[PDB]
Amino acid sequence: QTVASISSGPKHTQKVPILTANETGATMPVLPSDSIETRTTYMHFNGSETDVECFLGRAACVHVTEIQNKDATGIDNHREAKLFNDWKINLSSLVQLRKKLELFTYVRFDSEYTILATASQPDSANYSSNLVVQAMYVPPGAPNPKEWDDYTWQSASNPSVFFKVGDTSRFSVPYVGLASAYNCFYDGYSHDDAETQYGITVLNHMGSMAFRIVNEHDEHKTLVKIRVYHRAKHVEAWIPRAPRALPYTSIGRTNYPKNTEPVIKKRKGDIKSY
Amino acid sequence: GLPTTTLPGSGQFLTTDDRQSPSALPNYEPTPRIHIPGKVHNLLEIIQVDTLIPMNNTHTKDEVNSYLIPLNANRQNEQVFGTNLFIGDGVFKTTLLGEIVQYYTHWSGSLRFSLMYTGPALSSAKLILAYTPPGARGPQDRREAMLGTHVVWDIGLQSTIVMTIPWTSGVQFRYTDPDTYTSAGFLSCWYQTSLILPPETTGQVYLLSFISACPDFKLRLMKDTQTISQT
Amino acid sequence: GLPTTTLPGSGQFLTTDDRQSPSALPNYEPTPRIHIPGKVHNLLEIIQVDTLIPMNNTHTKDEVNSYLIPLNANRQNEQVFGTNLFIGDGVFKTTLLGEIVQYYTHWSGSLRFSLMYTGPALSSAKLILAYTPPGARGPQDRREAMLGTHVVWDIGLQSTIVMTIPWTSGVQFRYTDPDTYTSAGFLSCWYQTSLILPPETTGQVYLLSFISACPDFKLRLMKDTQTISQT
Amino acid sequence: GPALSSAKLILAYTPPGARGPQDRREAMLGTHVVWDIGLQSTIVMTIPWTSGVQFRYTD
Amino acid sequence: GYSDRVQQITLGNSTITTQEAANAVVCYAEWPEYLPDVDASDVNKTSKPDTSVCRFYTLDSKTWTTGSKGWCWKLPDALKDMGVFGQNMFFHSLGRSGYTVHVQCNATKFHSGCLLVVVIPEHQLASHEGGNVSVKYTFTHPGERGIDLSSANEVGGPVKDVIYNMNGTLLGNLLIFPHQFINLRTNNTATIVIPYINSVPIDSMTRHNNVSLMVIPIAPLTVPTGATPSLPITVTIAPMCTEFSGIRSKSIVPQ
Amino acid sequence: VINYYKDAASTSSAGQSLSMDPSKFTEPVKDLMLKGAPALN
Amino acid sequence: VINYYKDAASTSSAGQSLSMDPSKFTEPVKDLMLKGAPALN
Ligand SMILES: COc1cc(CC(=O)c2ccc(C#N)cc2)c([N+](=O)[O-])cc1OC
Repeated sequence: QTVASISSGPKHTQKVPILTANETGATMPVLPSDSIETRTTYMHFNGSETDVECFLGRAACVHVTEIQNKDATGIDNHREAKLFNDWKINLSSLVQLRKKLELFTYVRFDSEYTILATASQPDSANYSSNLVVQAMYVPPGAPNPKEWDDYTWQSASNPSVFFKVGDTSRFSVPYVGLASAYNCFYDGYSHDDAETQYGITVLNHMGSMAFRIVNEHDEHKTLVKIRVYHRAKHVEAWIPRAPRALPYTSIGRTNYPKNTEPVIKKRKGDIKSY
Repeated sequence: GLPTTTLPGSGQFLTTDDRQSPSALPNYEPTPRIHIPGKVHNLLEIIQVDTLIPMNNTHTKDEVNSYLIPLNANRQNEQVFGTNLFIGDGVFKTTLLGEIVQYYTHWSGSLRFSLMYTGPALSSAKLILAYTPPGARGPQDRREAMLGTHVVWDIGLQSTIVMTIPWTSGVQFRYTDPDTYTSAGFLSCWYQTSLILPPETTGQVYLLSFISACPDFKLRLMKDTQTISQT
Repeated sequence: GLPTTTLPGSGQFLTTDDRQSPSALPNYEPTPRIHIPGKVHNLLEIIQVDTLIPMNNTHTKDEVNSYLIPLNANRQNEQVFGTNLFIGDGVFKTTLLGEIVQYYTHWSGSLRFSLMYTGPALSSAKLILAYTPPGARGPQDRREAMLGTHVVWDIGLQSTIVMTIPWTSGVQFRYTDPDTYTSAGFLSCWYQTSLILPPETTGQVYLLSFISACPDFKLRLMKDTQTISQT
Repeated sequence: GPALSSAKLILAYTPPGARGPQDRREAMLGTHVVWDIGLQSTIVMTIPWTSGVQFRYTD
Repeated sequence: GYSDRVQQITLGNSTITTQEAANAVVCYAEWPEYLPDVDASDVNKTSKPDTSVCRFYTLDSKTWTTGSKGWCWKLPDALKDMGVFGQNMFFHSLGRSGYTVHVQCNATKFHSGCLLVVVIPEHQLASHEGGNVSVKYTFTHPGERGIDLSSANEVGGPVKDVIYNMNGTLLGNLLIFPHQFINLRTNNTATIVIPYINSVPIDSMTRHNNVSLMVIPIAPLTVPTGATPSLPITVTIAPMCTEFSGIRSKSIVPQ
Repeated sequence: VINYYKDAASTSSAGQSLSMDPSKFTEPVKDLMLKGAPALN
Repeated sequence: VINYYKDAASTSSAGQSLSMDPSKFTEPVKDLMLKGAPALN
């Protein structure tokens, strides 16, 4: 099919393809056949695995949180006791997927979530309880749960999923951005104010995901850890940028740590060392 | 009820599978697409754009100077710089090419290495870039280097020289992670004649080096990168 | 037996899924449909009907007066009322529009705001309604207000003025939940000339304000409302 | 000036109604030309007829 | 008879000429254009001042010394006080625009130096304080003076290590953004045409800067023996296909 | 490839774009530059 | 969309009505009123 290199022989002309001027801002498509004698070879390659659809198309962990099943008697702040918990939806908490997404400026896609819940009984327990988890999506404007047993968990309009601990939850969500694409970066503010926040933290008000355990308490305490995975599908990306070099310090902002190790390796020897 | 038999694997979560799943927001109508310039479809598109190589990574910390290759006046046949070609490490590790290359296990194809002269217009010079394919050591003197793939560059009106590093290998794919069997060879530069400065000129002269991929290029087996962590 | 592999998610109960399920009452024959007037197919149909806005929500408790906007005789260029345009809160929160809007996360489109004069027939007045698009503060005097979208209303035989609040935004959707980035701006009303009463008339004059959506309107991402609870 | 010298100047025409510019910024806001001294030695800036009445007095 | 070296650009009543350019860059190969009906959302009929705002505005010249780190401007911020363009920015709720950036710097055939001139869409700056500190409105709205990368940090401001592009990415990869170099031995000017790049059809021109322009010395300046150890750098920008929408009272911004 | 679900978001991955045009990044210059011809004429 | 069950109640959701006529609520007046013409003539 496609040729990787054409057959090219000796050369002696005034057409010098290897002499350019990089200050123009262009990367002239020079080939090996332009500076050496080559033979014919074929690609036998389409580059399907480097398509943005494939690059962002696999599940990556985007959040880990914890909730627990125990007696709620006396507990004043259920949220703090972790009788139920929150997740202010965002994809820049765990760095692996974040660096990939931030290889672009604007990004548009549907999301496929997979939520894994694992039980743990650190203290004395006679058996492993069979708990059912309820993950409810709380869009901005919806009433937030205050107690693991609010009226809010009725979830009449909020979408929510019920699944066994140890099992996995799965569903997809359409592209919910308010604009035509999501912003990986935002050089702006919410309004013209002297103190207001800067960055995409201003655009990322996606709401929360409330997690709880439907079962009443058992004699012992059970610790359920929840892991949320995200896979993008039907991907579109715009304006590629320089890859993240320094470590992250916060969700949403480009801030980097003070006093960080150099990122570029230093030669063990000369600039002439191999 | 249709008789079925569940196969091993049932229940597993393979982060790589690609199946259908119910939508949690039925009937939701996403925002219309509008035109946005600069759409990217494949990473192979962008690694063809060259970026600066921090060739002179001889400093105590990261700095603009790491990208400046010093060139000295009236030096003759001497070496200007050298480096092995493990594109997933060394000087290349932080470049756009190196950064993207590290998101994959295998690579193949030809590299595009170029040098742009920044010394005064009234100065002159002739350098020689050389690619030494695997099998022998990195050249130790111009003669040794010149015996392999090379380009004699005449500094002039056209400021940049583009030397291609033609895919020279037996096995048709190399590992991005530095591996001896799959080593790519060495890159070196020497003085063909010398750098000559005009009168009233004493300032240091520098070279800027760039690295990019040719359409030749291929990357396989996506994997996580060692260039980011937290924790 | 047909070989199958169960995928992650199996067993889950997604309150939003839409699948088939066996009928617990097989062969049951439901009652025949008869004609019933007033059928509703879409909530977007009903939010186009306007309802009264409790603009004057300055009282100690809820009351009919909350809907009466006081207008004063022989006042000149002074402000009659003001409000931001967070339709999912403030004065709008209890209106049919606000109530329905709160069942969704996103909204877009144009609003229909109208005022009906109730003062004596033999009285006269000229007011000016004004919409101030986001980016600047709520107008502090008529001049400031008049510089943006507005309507000069002449009280007369036709009792109601209908000022539309044209969709004025960059991003094509705003949040129903009050959010700064997606703020809609401000609505204000002032005296263009003044209210004039006829002889033997001293009673207070009021305005009734209504709010509804234009066919322009759109609502997305259904969610629970903060307007009801128990537990 | 000598061939081996360089320079970039800016000529500016300020139509009637305001004062003669007192600093480059003020001047640049009206009709102007950024001239790059080079091989072509002469820059030609036209002063386009900018007027309400269609004729002016020479006096 | 023609050449990439010699060029003329005329917008409105302003014209710039150069006899030592190196072609010109058109970001992502797209020329600026007006907002088409199919992509529009805002129902307001827009305003197109045309020639009165789509012209070249020249900022204060910077001084390139042997120790300069670089400079960073932001658009439309950099032109907020420029004639009618600026006025329209504050009187309207929304607006969109493209630009033609022209950076000038001439020396002699004896000098040497290489400036990187790049346009970065959505250049979200980082706080030098690290952690999760923000960058106050004032500091990302320097106006035509722009940000000097060799100046000291300041409370509420952004970090300024040229090396990390003020955002945690390495300088060397800035080339993935539409750019051009002003290499004194070749160049005299750099020209970049910027089309409107945003995830929305139109936006606020005061609370959001669409792109930032950076002029960064890579190969340091060197002058001939006994010559003044500095060269001026001048930036001239012209908006194009500018549209304003939602006119109201004039906006009041932080400080 | 039978879609069991009603919404588009439910469907699986899109499949290779097969567009692949790097020139908008590698050659975003105003005046076309031919390989072999003087970069700066 | 193959119905596995015998009864109608078993089938899934109906899909958009696509009727959308608000006038029976917004304009339930006896004498037609044209936009632009005097509401009260
Ligand atoms: C499974 O958990 C959910 C997650 C989300 C958030 C979402 O899909 C999203 C993805 C990427 C970006 C970016 N950039 C912003 C938001 C939504 N949601 O937004 O509606 C609902 C969820 O459960 C209905």
